[PDB]
Amino acid sequence: EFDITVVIPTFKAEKTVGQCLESVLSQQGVSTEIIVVDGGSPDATISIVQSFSSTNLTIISEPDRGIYDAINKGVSRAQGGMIGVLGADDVYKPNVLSVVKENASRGVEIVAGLTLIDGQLRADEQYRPAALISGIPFGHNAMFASQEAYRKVGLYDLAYRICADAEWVHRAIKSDISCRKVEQVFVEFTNPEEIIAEACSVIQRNFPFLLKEEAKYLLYGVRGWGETSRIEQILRKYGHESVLFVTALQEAFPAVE
Ligand SMILES: CCCCCCCCO[C@@H]1O[C@@H](C)[C@@H](O)[C@@H](O[C@H]2O[C@H](C)[C@H](O)[C@H](O[C@@H]3O[C@H](CO)[C@@H](O)[C@H](O)[C@H]3O)[C@@H]2OC(C)=O)[C@@H]1O
Ligand SMILES: Nc1nc2c(ncn2[C@@H]2O[C@H](COP(=O)(O)O)[C@@H](O)[C@H]2O)c(=O)[nH]1
Repeated sequence: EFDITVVIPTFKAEKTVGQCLESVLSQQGVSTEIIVVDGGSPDATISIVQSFSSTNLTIISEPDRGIYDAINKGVSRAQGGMIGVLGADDVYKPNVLSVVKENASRGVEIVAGLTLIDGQLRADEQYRPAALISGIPFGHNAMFASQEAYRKVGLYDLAYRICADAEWVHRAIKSDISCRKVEQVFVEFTNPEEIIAEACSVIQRNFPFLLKEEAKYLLYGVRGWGETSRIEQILRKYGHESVLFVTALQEAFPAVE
């Protein structure tokens, strides 16, 4: 089979899809499959992709219901041991795929790296229960997940048009999926009210006893956006509900007990 499958959802990505594909095809030391899931682009996207005429490239081009619908189609079609998702405006750095393969050959089901955004490292968090009161702990495009991880966790939830990837990683955490974080840049490259609303909803899916405002308080508090003096009240209010919730808060807020 293939060591790696890269799923690349595209729509009107003619400006950058070529650089994206070049960053994948240059990866040495792995057998790689590429699945481009195009949403019906009217521009030169499909032409550019097909200029990469190869058998390890599959092109799907049909209307879909958004980015995560396309991602789900690509993940379902992947035949690589480890599956990555790369956007058409993103690029993998040199040697990332061999690093992924190296770390996966030891049994780990998820390998994630760092993300460079506008010349800055994404402010990642640990893959652990504390992530469940926050967003996605690493950049989604820096994440590689095995076939077994996807089989166990499932596909992305189309109800979350923005933060389905966070919701997926939280399900991974709750399913005890093993993760290895690599301290190397793997990848370089919407209303804010909407992003926050989805992020709070995802957290409520972990802890459904939470009111929306309590999920927002925890998210802002872990992210360093808001105060944390109420954390002990939330813990006393809900600590009886779930040890996983207690673990998340005491990992995220070590000063509290
Ligand atoms: C109301 C005042 C409190 C402070 C507000 C936030 C400060 C500025 O933050 C920026 O705007 C908000 C809306 C977010 O867009 C921030 O992005 C981070 O927080 C998000 C919740 C999200 O976790 C995001 O990571 C990306 O998430 C998407 C969807 O899950 C994912 O596809 C990408 O791969 C992730 O990079 C950001 O998280 C971090 C640690 O950067 C934004 O910074
Ligand atoms: N297949 C598909 N891809 C999309 C859709 N919307 C955005 N994309 C692609 O998903 C990635 C995210 O880019 P964004 O538009 O979120 O900045 C890019 O590769 C973009 O071309 C869509 O509706 N369908």
